[PDB]
Amino acid sequence: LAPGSSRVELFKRQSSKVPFEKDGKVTERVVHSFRLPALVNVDGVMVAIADARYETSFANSLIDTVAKYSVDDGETWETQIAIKNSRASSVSRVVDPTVIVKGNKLYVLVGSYNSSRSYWTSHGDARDWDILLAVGEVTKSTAGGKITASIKWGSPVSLKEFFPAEMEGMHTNQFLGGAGVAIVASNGNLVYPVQVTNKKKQVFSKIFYSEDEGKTWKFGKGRSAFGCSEPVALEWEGKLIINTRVDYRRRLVYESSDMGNTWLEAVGTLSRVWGPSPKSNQPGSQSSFTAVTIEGMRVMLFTHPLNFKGRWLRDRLNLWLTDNQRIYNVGQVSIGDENSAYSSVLYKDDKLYCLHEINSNEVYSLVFARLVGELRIIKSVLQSWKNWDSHLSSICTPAGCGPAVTTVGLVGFLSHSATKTEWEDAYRCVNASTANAERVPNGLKFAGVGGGALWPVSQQGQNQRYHFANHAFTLVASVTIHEVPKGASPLLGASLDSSGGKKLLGLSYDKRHQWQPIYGSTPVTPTGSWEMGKRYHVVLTMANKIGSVYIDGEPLEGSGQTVVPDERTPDISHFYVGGYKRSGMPTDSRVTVNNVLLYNRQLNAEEIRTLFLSQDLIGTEAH
Ligand SMILES: CC(=O)N[C@H]1[C@H]([C@H](O)[C@H](O)CO)O[C@@](O[C@H]2[C@@H](O)[C@@H](CO)O[C@@H](O[C@H]3[C@H](O)[C@@H](O)[C@@H](O)O[C@@H]3CO)[C@@H]2O)(C(=O)O)C[C@@H]1O
Repeated sequence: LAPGSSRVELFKRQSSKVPFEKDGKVTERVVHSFRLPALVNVDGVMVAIADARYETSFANSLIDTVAKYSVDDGETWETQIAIKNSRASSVSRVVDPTVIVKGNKLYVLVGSYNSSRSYWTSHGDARDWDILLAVGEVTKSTAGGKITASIKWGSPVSLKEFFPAEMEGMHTNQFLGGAGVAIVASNGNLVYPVQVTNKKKQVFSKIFYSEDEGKTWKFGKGRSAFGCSEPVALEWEGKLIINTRVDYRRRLVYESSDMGNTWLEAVGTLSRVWGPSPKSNQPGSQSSFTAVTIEGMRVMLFTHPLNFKGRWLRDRLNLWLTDNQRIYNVGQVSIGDENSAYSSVLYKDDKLYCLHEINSNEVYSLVFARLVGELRIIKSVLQSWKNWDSHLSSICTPAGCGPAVTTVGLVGFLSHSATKTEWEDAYRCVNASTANAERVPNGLKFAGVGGGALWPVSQQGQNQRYHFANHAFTLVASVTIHEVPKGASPLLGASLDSSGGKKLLGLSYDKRHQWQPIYGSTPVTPTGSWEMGKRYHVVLTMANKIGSVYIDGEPLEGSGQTVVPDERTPDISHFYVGGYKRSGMPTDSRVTVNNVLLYNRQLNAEEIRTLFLSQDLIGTEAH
């Protein structure tokens, strides 16, 4: 928890009681575990919805949906049962509540099971299953001098009549909400991302939405890949962004502009960025994923555990901030090495909160954290993004001012700031590591075997913010060569392996004063010419499996070659700059590199020309 932040145990395992109703009697009953947090704001009333697992944290056991609500931002709370299960057997349960706030209403979607002790995706059919929607109406009152609220929960209604028996290529089995908090779209539709099974026991995600305040429901025609569960969605620039759990794999993220009729993997931004464990080979998790406006900027907040422990332990709940370009790790929200899987982040009245799980020995509580320090960090980072974008956008570029320098898709920028071992991203998300470097205005001067800088791509590890580069990127830099090399030496490039020896796209320079652009593993043809001590502007672009190399705004002869040779998607290890930064590679690049920009798309000709013409205006030095 960041400085100034704090928490309390709000739903306290084996301690907190809830009003358990059975056969007309209500009794305050102790709950073993509380899971499945969903924290929302209903026009001033904070509401925390969760599972109340009465007897055990085992999934297939007696569970009702509990709600705690507060009109004083979490200082005090009232408790109720929002949805009771069928009471059919000792393991009857309403499960994985998924919440949408609209007006003064809470719409809560839960699966319902009567007697199965088996995990839901193992069921061969839906004999034990129903899908229920309950609506809580929140009413406020200023009775007695102080603010009060109450929530009246309606009886649950089954939505099973809206579930078709067939979908493309399949027979349906069951579905559940994706857990946590869903949305109202800008057109008013209630939108639940749902996880669905078929009769082959495959799981996949869909959009399940209502145009009439929840009276009827429809499925979008499209779907995610099989294997995608617990989807969580937000709306961004007219599209739904659907972020999915993939057990034992990297999280897939999709975009849909048509209420789920068509799904496109978000390969250029967020898909495959987040891994469920250090080696992305462990179970995944539910994630909070919301779009909020902080100091005038629309951004997304995302949480997921790092899960160093593995299996379902899911320690180290982390918070992430992104503007759909840059992806910043705000930090760890949970404390130390506690197990802390599911979470829900709420931004209300310019204050940030998180309701999340803590698990010791499979006994779960929900803690309620005030994210004071985290909001401070977020605001600072957003200020930096806004300030650098404004700086670049406002430069009067050379002819009357010509086209503005583009900041659309600008993800990272290495310029004047550097420490002894790192070249600092102006956007504060991903620094490059360095060796044998000396600080110069707006960049670094490198020399010697092992020299250079490494801007990690897959080397970022569990969370890969630059995964987009495997699909498209532009890498831009100003360079000056100080010594004619003995053979061919590297200057800039994207490497597929850790050494730099297997390149996707790169630029080297040689002893006959020629450039050596490298297109994948294609034979290298030297071309053009450069002069020692003269500064040049370099652009590397890749999109649609084609790589190009520009020197001083102009493509080298023969550029625009295929660099992705087959069906496999590249897995770039890193960008290398000014050398390989590998003592094991015997090359000695003696060069200065300044102002390295990374974009998540292939820049157009005008944008490249503008960067070339403005290369001496973009640096961070004076600031
Ligand atoms: C309806 C439902 O079950 N929802 C829970 C989901 C799903 O089970 C999951 O997405 C698979 O469909 O996941 C959560 O529950 C898991 C949690 O209870 C852990 C606690 O250790 O156990 C997981 O089951 C494991 C079990 O631990 C293993 O020993 C072995 O039996 O495999 C099962 C695989 O299911 C539960 O899946 C979750 O926390 O991830 C929570 C939802 O309530």
